[PDB]
Amino acid sequence: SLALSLTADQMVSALLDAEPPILYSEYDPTRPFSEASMMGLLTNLADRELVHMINWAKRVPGFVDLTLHDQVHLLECAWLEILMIGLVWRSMEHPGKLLFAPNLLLDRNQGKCVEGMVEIFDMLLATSSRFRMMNLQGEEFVCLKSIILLNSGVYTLKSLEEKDHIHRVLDKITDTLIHLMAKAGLTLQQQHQRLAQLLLILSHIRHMSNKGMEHLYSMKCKNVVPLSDLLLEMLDAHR
Amino acid sequence: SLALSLTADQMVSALLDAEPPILYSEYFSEASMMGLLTNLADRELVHMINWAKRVPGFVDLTLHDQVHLLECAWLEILMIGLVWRSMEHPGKLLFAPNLLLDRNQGKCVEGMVEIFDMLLATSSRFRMMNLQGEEFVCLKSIILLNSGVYTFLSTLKSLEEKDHIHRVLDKITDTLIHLMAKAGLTLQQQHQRLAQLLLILSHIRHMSNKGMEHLYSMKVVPLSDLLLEMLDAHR
Amino acid sequence: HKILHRLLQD
Amino acid sequence: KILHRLLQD
Ligand SMILES: Oc1ccc(-c2ccc(-c3ccc(O)cc3Cl)s2)c(Cl)c1
Ligand SMILES: Oc1ccc(-c2ccc(-c3ccc(O)cc3Cl)s2)c(Cl)c1
Repeated sequence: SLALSLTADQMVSALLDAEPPILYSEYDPTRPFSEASMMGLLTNLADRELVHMINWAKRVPGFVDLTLHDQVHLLECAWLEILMIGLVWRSMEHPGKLLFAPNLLLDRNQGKCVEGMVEIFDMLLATSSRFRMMNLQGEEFVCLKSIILLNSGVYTLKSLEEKDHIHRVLDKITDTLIHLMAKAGLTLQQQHQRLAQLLLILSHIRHMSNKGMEHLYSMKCKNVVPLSDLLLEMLDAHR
Repeated sequence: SLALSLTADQMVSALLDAEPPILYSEYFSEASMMGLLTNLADRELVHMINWAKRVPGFVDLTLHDQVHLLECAWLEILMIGLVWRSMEHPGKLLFAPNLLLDRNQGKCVEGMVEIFDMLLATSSRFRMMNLQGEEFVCLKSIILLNSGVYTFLSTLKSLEEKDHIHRVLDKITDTLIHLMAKAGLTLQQQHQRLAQLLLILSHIRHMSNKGMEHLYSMKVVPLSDLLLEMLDAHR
Repeated sequence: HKILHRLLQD
Repeated sequence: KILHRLLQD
């Protein structure tokens, strides 16, 4: 694959350019929030982000080398994780708040009306506070997000050599992460510590996603808010 | 704290010496099999607590924090242990030396055949990577300290607690690197293998979360009081 | 097919 | 809770 021939800087530049735009929500400041309306905003936003995620995924090195079935599986597994880490990333400079959208900056109190939102909110805030404490860089962020895409569903015949291909690309992103930290001037020991620190956060992002699915499907089973058929199919993938 | 003063070899030795024993199943229908797994898990939990207290840096924490970590990670710790001792048994899960199950047997209960396959895939991965025992005990200790450190809490004492855990975690990372360097791996190979090992913890987290769901909807026929309390921590 | 499986082409 | 008791004992 051509992806394996990419240098560290080529890997970084490719991921940076593949970055999806920051979308706006359909927030209406003329009316107060309800559980339905707030869920309406979040799910509408997520749906529009999904379209951009799919294109971003195609531009992640090694992803298009996979079969369509494998690409589907990886996105079905990681889509909420990817949405969350992006949310956490752009909320970094907003202590105590989550920037879902430039016109949707919320604190933990504003979504108390939504089922299970406060629980996930606190976990998201904690993740955001961690990235800020670690002074997470943009180049590190795009590496972590690509890792989530390739890793989250990798452990779920002939194409076992494509599982090999995924791991080789994951190894490339690992080299890239180290290369970034070395370029940042971190000592050799600080590099393998920070690498461990960043990757351990993925365990918590996975945790938040699974808890998120649990609440989303619950509200879906209560008809709280009409979901797009795409979003319905993403949810059913985890069920 | 003595944990921060330990050397890499001393860290390994301490973790190896703290390893819990391999228990037996007091030993089907759609109730017999479930009972064996839950009874086994309950008895392992008692030994897990002893092991946790011997994990360097864990006793430095408050009782409340120790409780929180174990409540969050107990199923993760049980799973990676199961996966570890199932390494040499492809397509089979070794819950106990007298309880070796294949995926067809796991179908005899509700919603485990999915979890069963994920555990097998994790086991196959460790076998593929040729995971070493010294590496395994490092990973399990990481799970204990990491899994619940973001659901902690302000209160500068709490920040002091979380910071201590991070220093111990960095120490275990140094230990992992030390083990790989001892094995003759190059610098690039060390970083890569470290990344490979830690990304698997994300899948172990996933398996636990799915496992928490099913065991919670199975709570009907008997879970122990301790196990019942451990489950109500995730709800 | 799945909408996702459709969008991964268009 | 029981986990409290076990951690102390
Ligand atoms: O860029 C985005 C857009 C939407 C979301 C969310 C969409 C739906 C959410 C939600 C609301 C309530 C709840 O209990 C659980 C979840 Cl995951 S959060 C996220 Cl995390 C990132
Ligand atoms: O060393 C052990 C002992 C027991 C277990 C288990 C105890 C109960 C399990 C279970 C059973 C049914 C189900 O649907 C889901 C799970 Cl996680 S698995 C594990 Cl993972 C490791």
